[PDB]
Amino acid sequence: KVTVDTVCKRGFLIQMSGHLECKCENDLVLVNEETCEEKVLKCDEKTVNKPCGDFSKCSYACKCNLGYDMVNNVCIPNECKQVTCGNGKCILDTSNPTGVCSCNIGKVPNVQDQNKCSKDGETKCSLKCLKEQETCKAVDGIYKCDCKDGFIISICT
Amino acid sequence: QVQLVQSGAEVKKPGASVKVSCRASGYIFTSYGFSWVRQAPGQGLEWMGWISAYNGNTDYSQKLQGRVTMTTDTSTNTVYMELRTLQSDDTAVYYCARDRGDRLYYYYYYGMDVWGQGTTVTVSSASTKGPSVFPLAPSGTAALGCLVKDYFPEPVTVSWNSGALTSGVHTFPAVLQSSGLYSLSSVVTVPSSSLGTQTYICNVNHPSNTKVDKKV
Amino acid sequence: DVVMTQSPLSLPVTLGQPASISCRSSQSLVYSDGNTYLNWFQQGPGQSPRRLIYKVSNRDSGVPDRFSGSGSGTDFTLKISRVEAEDVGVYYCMQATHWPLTFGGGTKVEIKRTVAAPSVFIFPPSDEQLKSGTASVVCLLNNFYPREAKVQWKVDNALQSGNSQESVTEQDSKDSTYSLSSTLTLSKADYEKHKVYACEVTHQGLSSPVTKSFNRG
Repeated sequence: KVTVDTVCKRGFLIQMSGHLECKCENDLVLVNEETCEEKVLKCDEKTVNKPCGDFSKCSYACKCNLGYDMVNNVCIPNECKQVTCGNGKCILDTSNPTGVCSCNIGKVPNVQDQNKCSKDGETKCSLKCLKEQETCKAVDGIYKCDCKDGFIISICT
Repeated sequence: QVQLVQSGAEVKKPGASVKVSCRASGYIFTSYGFSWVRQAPGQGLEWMGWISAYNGNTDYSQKLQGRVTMTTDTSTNTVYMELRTLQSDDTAVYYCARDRGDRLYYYYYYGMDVWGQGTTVTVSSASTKGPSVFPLAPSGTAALGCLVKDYFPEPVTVSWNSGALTSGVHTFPAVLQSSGLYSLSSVVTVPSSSLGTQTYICNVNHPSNTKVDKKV
Repeated sequence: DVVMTQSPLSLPVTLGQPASISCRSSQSLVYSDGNTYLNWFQQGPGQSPRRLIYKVSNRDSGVPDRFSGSGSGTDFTLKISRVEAEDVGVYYCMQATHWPLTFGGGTKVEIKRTVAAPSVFIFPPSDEQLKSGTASVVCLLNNFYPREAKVQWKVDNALQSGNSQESVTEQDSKDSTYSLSSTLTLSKADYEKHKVYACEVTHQGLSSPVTKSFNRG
């Protein structure tokens, strides 16, 4: 369960309308919900069980983990197979023992539109930007930690 | 509503510069970026560059790297575009488009989703001049019309018999002559031997109002 | 840079019939995250482009069900289940996987109808224009199909080049035909030095080229 206290290994936290998740840095892929590692291009005996993509590891083939399915060459949760969210992403409902839509910042699920990301709504940023000279900033429909109004880039300065 | 409103049409002389604005509304301006796309007459779309309203990251096309300058105003929601050394082939319709804020990472937003109304930019050394209207006299269906030559800038509006004649009327798209002036033609088809008494006037309107009899 | 190639350049369609536009990329469009990023745009006549399809097969808000995108890697297809009248225009495919963004050459959707031979008429310059030192001869091709047509000016059996501009009307909403205008501009002295001025027309509706000519006097 990715929370505001989660430290993304080789990644950084981003926030949407209904959840938080780890975004991998550079060309790394998710091996779990909070750890990013480099992906192998081929699957053989030396690279068996090695990560070949997000929630997928290396008759050799790249297969999604349990609960995930290959949809458009991407592993998504099984309950999100037939879910389209538009201005957002399908996630598993942590409050339901079901695929629901988490929307880009600025949009919220519209109860008048089958909870699709078609309603204008604000989302309070919950990120704890630990690094100095940084704060929570909004960009491309998500919240992430970035330099303040007087800093940029190794470390913000 | 994420609407984009662009500035009016501009006319510049060769070698001069032009500034085009695009006022964003309906969303958080500083959370996204912009890309500018122009479209030559009768041609396709051409990517000119991209600028981030989030981090100020500008990026121009290598083919047009030395004459493009992009800025954003956070106070008043507007993205500006300055084009220097306006060549003759720069004459095109310029479009505004919302793109991503950071070019390095990709999230669940996909740019170029909203486009502005477009702005027309014409680069020519010509001055404002009214058109010359010459009849195209014919010689069981006959065709006639009028030639609208040497008028700058565009456009003109042509009706036949004050709009009472519309069937078979064809007003052609203007052409840019080698002299830098525009030229246009309007034709109409009438019964040949059955219309020897009807009067047909060009009825052209621009700073110029002109209707010319086009008999045989 | 990625080269985007659309086919066909012009697509004649019948109202109510399916249609498909092809778009091919010079490199694979699968991004580092596994996504493809192939957008489809629609540009009506005299209007701004609007994005119909985003990412792979996803439709933007307000796009009718008849539009659909498919394909993978370097080959993609935009299908229209039942073409409607407002679907005429130019369709572009654009990639965002590789920087910078590049658009396709475009695909012009037109209304398909039966072949019509053009009506060729020639108009010598007026006496009013000759009094100013310039002579413009107009050749008219009226109500024809398809849009493609070849026109050549001949002055005393000499082919003209670089002195003849052309323009074509949009597809008429009434008869779905096209019309072409060609303007040959020459100086007064050059116009007075010749006698016969002819206009040659080549088109599918004509089994042989049609020539319309006039004498200077």
